[PDB]
Amino acid sequence: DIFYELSQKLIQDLYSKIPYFERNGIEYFTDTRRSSKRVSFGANSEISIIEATIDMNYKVIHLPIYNYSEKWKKIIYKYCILNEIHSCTLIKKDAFKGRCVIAGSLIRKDDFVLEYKGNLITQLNEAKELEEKYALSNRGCYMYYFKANDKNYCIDATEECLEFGPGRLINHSRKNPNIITKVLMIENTPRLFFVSKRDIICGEELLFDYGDNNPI
Repeated sequence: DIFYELSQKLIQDLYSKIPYFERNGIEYFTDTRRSSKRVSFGANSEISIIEATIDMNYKVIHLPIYNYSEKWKKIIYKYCILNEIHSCTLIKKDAFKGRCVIAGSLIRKDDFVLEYKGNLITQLNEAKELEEKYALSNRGCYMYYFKANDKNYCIDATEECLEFGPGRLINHSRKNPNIITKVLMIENTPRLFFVSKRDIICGEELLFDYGDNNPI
């Protein structure tokens, strides 16, 4: 499916960051032109911390950010969302656990992991009808209902579009999740993303508790 094409994009991403991992003694998994969108930061005085925090050549979060204030984590998250920075992940298939998403290298606590990408649905009667259609067709359904900015939304990531990334494939755990969600309103549109709850080591599966009913 896209499962194989996505797995290759992720492997290629990993390959592009190896020189940076090796220079910095960071464990990773084994088995010319440049710019930033003006909308991805605020005042020009934010630029210094961003360029020190994120390596723009390899698109990695170079410095820890769990020590940054709320203001400055938001600045970093916003920047990663809009310039497509993400943690290094990989997909594994298996006869036992099915598909899963693992860390391709260390994910420090509070790092931006991945955006939960899909089609954003703002009318909930459209979402419920979509839900019924997927069930009737015996298709799976990767939909994420949430509340942000006092409004109800749904992100439908069911279509197998490479652009959605591997966020939608993360398995569920209430007992042992290692990521949580956050939302940033950017240009009037909620953007839903995962951040790590702690250091996630290389090879370790990403897990999320999909049952949290509270607002984000």
